[PDB]
Amino acid sequence: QLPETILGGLAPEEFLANYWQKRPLLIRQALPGFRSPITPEELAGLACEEGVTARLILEKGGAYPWEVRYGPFEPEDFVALPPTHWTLLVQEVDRLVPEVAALLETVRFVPNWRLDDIMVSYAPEGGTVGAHIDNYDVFLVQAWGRRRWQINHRPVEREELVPGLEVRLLAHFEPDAEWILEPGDVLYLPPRIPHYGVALEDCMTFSIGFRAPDQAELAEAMPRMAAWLDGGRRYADPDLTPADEPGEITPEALDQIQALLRALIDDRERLARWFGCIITEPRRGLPPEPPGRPLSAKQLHRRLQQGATLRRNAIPELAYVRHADGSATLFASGEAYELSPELADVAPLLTGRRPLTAETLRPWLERDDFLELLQTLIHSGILSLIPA
Amino acid sequence: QLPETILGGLAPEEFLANYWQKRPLLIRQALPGFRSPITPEELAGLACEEGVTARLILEKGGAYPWEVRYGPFEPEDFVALPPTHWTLLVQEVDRLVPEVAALLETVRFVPNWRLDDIMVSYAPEGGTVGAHIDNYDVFLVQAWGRRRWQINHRPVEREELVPGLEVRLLAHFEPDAEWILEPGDVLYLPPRIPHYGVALEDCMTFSIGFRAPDQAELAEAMPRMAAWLDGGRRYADPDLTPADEPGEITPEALDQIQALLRALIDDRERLARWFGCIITEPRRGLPPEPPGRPLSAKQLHRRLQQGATLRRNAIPELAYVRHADGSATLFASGEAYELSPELADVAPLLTGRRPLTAETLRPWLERDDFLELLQTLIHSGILSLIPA
Ligand SMILES: O=C(O)CNC(=O)c1nc(Cl)c2ccccc2c1O
Ligand SMILES: O=C(O)CNC(=O)c1nc(Cl)c2ccccc2c1O
Ligand SMILES: [Mn+2]
Repeated sequence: QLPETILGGLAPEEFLANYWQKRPLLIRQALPGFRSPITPEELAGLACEEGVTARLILEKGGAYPWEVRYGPFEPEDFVALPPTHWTLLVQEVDRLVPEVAALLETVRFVPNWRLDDIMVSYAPEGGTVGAHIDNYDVFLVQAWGRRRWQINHRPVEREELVPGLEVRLLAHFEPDAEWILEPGDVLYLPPRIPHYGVALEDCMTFSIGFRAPDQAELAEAMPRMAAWLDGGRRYADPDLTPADEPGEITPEALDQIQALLRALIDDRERLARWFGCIITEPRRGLPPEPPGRPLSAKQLHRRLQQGATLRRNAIPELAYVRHADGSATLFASGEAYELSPELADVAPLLTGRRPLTAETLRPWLERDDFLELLQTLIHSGILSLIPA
Repeated sequence: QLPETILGGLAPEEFLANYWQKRPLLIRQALPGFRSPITPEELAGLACEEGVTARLILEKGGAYPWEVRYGPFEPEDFVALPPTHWTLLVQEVDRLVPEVAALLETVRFVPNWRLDDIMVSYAPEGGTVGAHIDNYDVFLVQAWGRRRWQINHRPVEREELVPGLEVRLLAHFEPDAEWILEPGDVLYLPPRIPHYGVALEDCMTFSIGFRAPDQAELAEAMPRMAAWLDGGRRYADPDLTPADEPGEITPEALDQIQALLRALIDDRERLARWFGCIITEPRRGLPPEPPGRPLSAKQLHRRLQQGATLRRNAIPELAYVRHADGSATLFASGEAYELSPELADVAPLLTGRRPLTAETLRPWLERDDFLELLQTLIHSGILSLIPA
C-alpha cells in the first residue's frame, strides 16, 4: 500500500538529473494517505530500549535554553515535560521497526550504500531543532500533524554558528521560501541547504537520511584494509647511501612511502572489498540480531517452498560488487561473502527490489552452496524468515 | 668510550653498498672493550616496571617445552628459575637506560626513523630463543660472555614453523656458517636470515633493531591523517542515473572513492606530516616522561651558557622533513612541530648527531622562537637538560 517511489508523478531519471544534490524540491502528497505506523508513545518506547541513539531538545523549559538530554532513557523522564517547545529525535528506527523500514522501498533509485537511516521525530506544538544545515541529502516526510518549513535555496559554504549552545545553530538565517506540510507531503533537501522547521501541532517527521563518505572517514576506515593484506610489500632501501643528516626523512624515502600506499589504493579487487565492508558496517550501536534458534538447510528449503518469505532487515547495510572474473562479493553489515561465478547473480537479487520467495529464488534454490549462504545470512540476522 | 660507527675497519659507504639488506657481516671487536652497562638484576628490575615489554623463555624445565612468560614481572618470578636453558628479553631498554641508548650513536649512518629499539637479553648457559627469522635488519652486539651463533646465508621466502609453541621456531634449519662471539663482537643480519644463538655461559646480548613499515602497517596508521583534514572532500554524485540494480557498488563510485584516497597520498606536504608522526610515534607502552620542574626561557638560556648540555632521550623518535617553501616540520614522539623557513635549519641540528651545547646552539639561542620550542621539547621529555 505504498507507491513505487517517493517522487509522486516525477520519474527518477528526471529527478536525479535536475534536483539530486543540486536544489531542493517540494513534492506535495508524495505518499497519499500515509500516516505514521508508529505512535509518539511507541517512539518514546524505543527511546528507552538499550543500544538506541536518542536526543531530547528543549528550546525552553529546561534548566538552560536549548538543553540537550541524551539517551538511553527511563519512562519517568517523559511525563515531566512542558506542554510545548521540546522535541524527541530517535535514530535508526528503520532498524528497530520493520514497518518503518517499509518506507525505504520508495527510494530505491538511489543505491543501497548511499542510504543511512530513517530517524523519527516527535514534537508537540512549537517544537523544533532550530535553523540548521546537514552534510547529507534528506527526504523530510510528514507522517503526522503539520510542520512549517522555512528554507534557503542558496547552499552555505561557510557555517556561521551560534556560540556556546551545544546544538548546531545558524546565527544569521534568511528564508526565501516558507511551506506548510501535511501528512504525505515530502520535502527533498540536498546537502548544506539551511532549513528551519516548526511544529504547528502535535506532529511527527520521518527523516530519510543518506550518507556520503568524506576523506576523514575513509582514512579512519583504512585499518580494515589490513585484513586482506598478509603484510604486503615492505619498505626496502638496499641502495641506501650514508645519511648526511640522520634525522631527515629524505625525498627518496617519501617517494617509496607514496608508492606503497598507491599500490594499495590502485588495487581494485582489494579496494572494492574494503569499501564494501566499511560502508555497510553498522555506524552506531545496532548490529544485526541473530534469531532464536538454529535452522537446517533442509528445513529452510522446505519452509521456503511452502510460501515462507525472506525479509531484508537492513537494506542500507546490504550491497555487492562484481569482479572481472565474473565472481562477486556480497556485503552484509560489515562482512564479506565471496560468490563464485556460478552464484554471482544472487547478489543483485538479495540486495535488490524484488521480493524473496520460492518463485523468485527458484533458479539457485537447489544448489547446496546457495542454501548455506541463506543459512548464514539468516543466522547472522541479515535476513528474517517470515511465515505466510 | 665508543667508536664513531659500529663497523670498525669498514667504511659506511662500503657497508651500505655491499651488505645492507643483502649479505650478513661479522665484525669482530666492532666495539673494543665494550661491556654491558647494566647487569642481569638491573635488567630484571626493568622487566618488573609497569608498561615494559619483557619475555621469559624456558626451552626446558618449564611447565612445558618452550614455555613463555610475559611481563611485567615481580622479583619473585626470578628466584626459582632453572639453573640453565632459559632467557630474559626486554624491549626498548634504550628508552629506559641512557647508557644503553649511548650505543645508538654508532649506527647514525642510518636515518633515525629507520631505528626501532635496543633489545637487551640475558641468558645462562644453554639459553636461547631458538632458531628463527626476523623481518628486519639487526646488529647483534655481544655485551657479555660467549655466544655461539649459527646462520644461513640464503634468506627465507616462506617460513615453515613448528606448530603450536607460542614461539616462532623453524622446523627445518640447516646452517652453513658458525661463529662464537665475545664481548665487543657484532653480527649484522639482513631481513629474513635464519639465525640460531646459544649462550655458552652467562650471556648478555644487545640487539640493535631496525624498522621498515609494510603496507599493512601504513594502512593501520592512516587514521592519523584525519587530524589535518578538517573533514576533507566528500563523495558526490550529482549526475547519478537511476540504479538498474540498487545494491551494486558501481565502478564509477569506486573510481571516485579511489580518487578521494589518492588525493591524500599525492598531496606530498600533507603525507610528509602524517608519516613523520606515525613513524616517530611510540611503538608500545612506554610514554616519554616530563621533568620534575618547569624551566623558563631565561633559566634555560642561563644554564646552557653555564655549561649545560641537552640530551636526546629517544633518537629513533626524532625526525624532520623539509617542505617546498623552505619551511620544515620537526617530528618528536609522534608530535609535529612546525618551523618557519628562518628557523627551518635547527631541525637537522636537534635530530642530528652533533652535541647540543651553548656553542652548537649559539646562533639560535638569541631567538625567542627557538627557546619556546626547546621549552616544549623539554616539557614533553624529548630532550633532557644535563649539567656538565
Ligand atoms: O663469567 C662468569 O662466569 C661470571 N660473570 C658474571 O656472572 C657476570 N655476568 C654478567 Cl651478564 C654481567 C653483566 C654485567 C656486569 C657484570 C656481569 C658479570 O660479572
Ligand atoms: O636466589 C637463589 O638462591 C637462586 N637465584 C638465582 O640463581 C638467580 N637469582 C636472581 Cl635474583 C636472578 C636475577 C636476575 C637474573 C638471574 C638470577 C638468578 O640466576
Ligand atoms: Mn536536518
